[PDB]
Amino acid sequence: ASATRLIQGLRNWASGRDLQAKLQLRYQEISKRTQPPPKLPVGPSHRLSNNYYCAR
Amino acid sequence: SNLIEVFVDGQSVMVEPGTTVLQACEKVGMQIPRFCYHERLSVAGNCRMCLVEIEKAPKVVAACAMPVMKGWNILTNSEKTKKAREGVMEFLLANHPLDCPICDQGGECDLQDQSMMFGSDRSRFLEGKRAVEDKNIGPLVKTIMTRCIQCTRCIRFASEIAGVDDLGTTGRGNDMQVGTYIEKMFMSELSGNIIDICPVGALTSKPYAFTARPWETRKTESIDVMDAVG
Ligand code: SF4
Ligand code: SF4
Ligand code: FES
Repeated sequence: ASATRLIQGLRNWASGRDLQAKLQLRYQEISKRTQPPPKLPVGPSHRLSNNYYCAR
Repeated sequence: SNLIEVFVDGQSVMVEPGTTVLQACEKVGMQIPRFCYHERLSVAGNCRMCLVEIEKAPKVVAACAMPVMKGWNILTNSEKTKKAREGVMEFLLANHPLDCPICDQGGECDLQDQSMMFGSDRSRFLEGKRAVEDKNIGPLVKTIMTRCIQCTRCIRFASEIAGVDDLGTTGRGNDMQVGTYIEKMFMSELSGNIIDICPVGALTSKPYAFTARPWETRKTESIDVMDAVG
């Protein structure tokens, strides 16, 4: 963005694909870094009393 | 005449009388995961890793001291055999510390190889892990007795081939310090052989102690000198 509407209309008239909508230069759509810290699962193991490795 | 039949996993073979299961399994090419057995010492049924299921048996017998009766059928790779090995390996890795980097038998442990090829992978035992105070057995043998699994191999070693009898078991239960009570230097000839008898990283070399690691070094054939025996 940060351009006037005259050259914007020239860009839209040079190719009609709504150039203001999808501009390939993202500003604050980026998800924020330094996220809340993750907790991670353990899958179909770590439940005790059955899981012999001889079985699986 | 001097021949007894076993079906080692259904494979029949003739065995000399008086011998036991493990010698028959090495006769047929099998191994059995073992700790306290050694092929130069006495047989003392302590390790319990050597178990094997025989058919028509409610228990699972140890493959060191059981004599070969006539016409066995030995299941080396049955179900509860592997279950028992997983159980006993999971017992062995409760009181053994996390010294796998700083130990001296990285590639040359036995706990590590047997715990891969026969042991479990998910552990238990959230709290505990006793610690044992080390001794100074001598300035030639570094000694951290916490890595000792009380496998009772150096004792029979000394009491037969050294005859010195300075290493004994002290205590009961979980608390069995194996060593010399009186802090005397265990020093005799063939004392250097004890650091290879020790199947874990508990009795190790003093001048070599933190200088190498077995996978980098290469082996080379050679003949002894300084002695007329070689
Ligand atoms: S010091 Fe080593 S050889 Fe002796 S009982 Fe302990 S683990 Fe076995
Ligand atoms: S003796 Fe084996 S299991 Fe124990 S710390 Fe050393 S390498 Fe690890
Ligand atoms: S060898 Fe049979 S008990 Fe250790």
